[PDB]
Amino acid sequence: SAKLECPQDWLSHRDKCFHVSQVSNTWEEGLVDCDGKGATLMLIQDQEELRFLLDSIKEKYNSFWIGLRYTLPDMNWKWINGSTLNSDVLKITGDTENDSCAAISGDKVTFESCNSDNRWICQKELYHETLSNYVGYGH
Repeated sequence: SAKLECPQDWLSHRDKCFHVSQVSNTWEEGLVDCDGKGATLMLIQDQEELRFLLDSIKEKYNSFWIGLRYTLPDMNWKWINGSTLNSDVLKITGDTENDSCAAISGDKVTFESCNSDNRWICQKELYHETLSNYVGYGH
């Protein structure tokens, strides 16, 4: 499924194409690293996305930065490209009051400080979307 085309080093899914960098950086660094390919740091659209992530990720138990940043004031998560997180997919906080960014860890989404040494996922855009609600505390 290639809506538009992406390079061969990338896995295409619907309307984006992904690259799982198993090398570590901070969230901010991986973001800039994705920009290096003329790509963006991963902007999750749906559950199919993450399921396809799990297929490319494979190892699961690492931590891979995606373009998830908790935006204040709004207490929702926006992406770096200006897209908006599908909060209804997996465990992510709605209101946390932190500078916490999110990372793939396991089969789930997790969140930590952007300064940890984690790997990152880049997506090379075919399209982009916005749809979010509010998870609240996570309860």
